[PDB]
Amino acid sequence: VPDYHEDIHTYLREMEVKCKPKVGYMKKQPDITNSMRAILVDWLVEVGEEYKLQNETLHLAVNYIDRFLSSMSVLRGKLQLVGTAAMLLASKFEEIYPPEVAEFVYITDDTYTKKQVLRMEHLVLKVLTFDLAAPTVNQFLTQYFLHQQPANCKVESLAMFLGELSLIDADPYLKYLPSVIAGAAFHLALYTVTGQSWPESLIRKTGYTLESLKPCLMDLHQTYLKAPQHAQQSIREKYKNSKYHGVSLLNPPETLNL
Amino acid sequence: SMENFQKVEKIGEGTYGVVYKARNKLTGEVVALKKIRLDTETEGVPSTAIREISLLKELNHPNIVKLLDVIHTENKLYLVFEFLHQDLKKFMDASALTGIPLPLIKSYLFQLLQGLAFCHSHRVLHRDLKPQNLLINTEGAIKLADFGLARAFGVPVRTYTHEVVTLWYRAPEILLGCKYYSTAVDIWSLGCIFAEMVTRRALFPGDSEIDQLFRIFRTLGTPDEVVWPGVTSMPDYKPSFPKWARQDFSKVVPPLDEDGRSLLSQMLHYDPNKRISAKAALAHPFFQDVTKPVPHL
Ligand SMILES: Cc1ccccc1-c1nc2c(OCC3CCCCC3)nc(N)nc2[nH]1
Repeated sequence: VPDYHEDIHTYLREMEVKCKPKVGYMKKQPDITNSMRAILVDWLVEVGEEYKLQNETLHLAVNYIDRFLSSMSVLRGKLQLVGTAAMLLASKFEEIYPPEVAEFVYITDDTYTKKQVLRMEHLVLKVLTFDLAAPTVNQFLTQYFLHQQPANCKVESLAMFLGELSLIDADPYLKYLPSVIAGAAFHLALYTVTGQSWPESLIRKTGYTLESLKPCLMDLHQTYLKAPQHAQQSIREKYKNSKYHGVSLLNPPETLNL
Repeated sequence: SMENFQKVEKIGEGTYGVVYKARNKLTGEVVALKKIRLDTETEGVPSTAIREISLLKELNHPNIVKLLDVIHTENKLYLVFEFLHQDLKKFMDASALTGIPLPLIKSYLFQLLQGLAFCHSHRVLHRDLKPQNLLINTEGAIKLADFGLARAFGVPVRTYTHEVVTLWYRAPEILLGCKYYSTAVDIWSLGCIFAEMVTRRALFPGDSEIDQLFRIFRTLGTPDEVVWPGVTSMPDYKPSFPKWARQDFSKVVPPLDEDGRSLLSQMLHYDPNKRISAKAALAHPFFQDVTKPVPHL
């Protein structure tokens, strides 16, 4: 209901910058790497499926983890523990029926105890100072989707996939804000399915132009093309389900001609 | 951590926790403390507290209760709020013999709509507006409180929890099982509360979901496809619903002047899409002369 669409868009645009993880954080992590993070995040995608969790939940969890790691140095043996707690918190915040803590202790093949997961939860809350209501690519996509004319849910499902793919590779996507990745995602989806471009209406709304999206778009397009060969594959599997009109089964465009 | 706070008395009980009045021994400030027990062994920090805190920190506005601090322990979690002196419900009951003066009704409704627009403009639903959760101070302020059921929403919304809003103040799109609901559900709550300030009794005191619908219908008319495109499709719509004629609004809340009736009528429009937004409400001619009287506690 548009009476608040602009006010909210404005707000998320302010807040995304306040809730943004610190871009070079992995360099300062002495024992973990981009590649460990990919693994963890990819696992999270898996957990999301098992428990039929919302995509929003995935995206918040990722946000939490990246923020947590921007100030808390963590050993690889404990990365999953952070992951688990983020996901739990994300579920609590976003889900109608979050899975119970016992279920979270389950999916970590008994690596951690309930008491640990609960303690870690408390520490993530303390570190993120309870600021959990963070803007996500999803929230941006969803608004952009109001500008398709007409809706094509092949496009919508395709954008969600691309968006989601970006969670996995902190290099390079950690340096782009959600609103911008949403931008690229939507444009790339739109182009692939229908051959149209980032609408003029979205220029007016977002201030972003094809020009301003180019950097991120290049990164994304490449990620799309190399998706079949990526080390992590949970998202591709997920996005074959009829639920998302098997969009992962679509061929990425060879060129963008920007 | 609480070394500095001095308990004065219990005030009551939340969507959880116990609430106390306390003073800060060093600054003299009077606060309300919401105390939540946690454990380990169980389910960790309750999602109500997670939401209430996270949302309440973003919502900083003069007609929204101020969350001042959050105190952690292993086992205990304390939410420190600004103290406010009573709630609307307590107030209305005290105003038994005299009624609440119209300039004060107007002030209170203006401020609630201010605070509610602020929530809505930051993608928050209150989902539990009622006199018990509207707090008033000794200087004319009234403030939204108890964000226990509040939630952050997206544009467009998706399906959120159904078991939502206290019965008497529940919007009909919820009672009818509609898969989406939004901001409009909070405005309906204000609508009801606005009528309740005037008449001092509750507008629709139903004791079940069916009784509650029937009360709405007998006042506003049974909605059909003309008043509300789509109703005859909704999950809990029944074609056997009695069809009641809409009652003339002057009869609904007799003491209201023409402007008041207009406002109230739009706040209770059945079709959520056409129902009024808090934002739009603040420009309504009802408020042309609004001031800010102090009440009498
Ligand atoms: C509600 C009330 C009645 C009489 C005296 C004081 C209060 C009161 N409750 C407060 C409160 O908590 C009220 C909240 C507690 C859970 C039920 C919904 C309202 N917070 C703050 N900051 N001030 C309050 N004052």
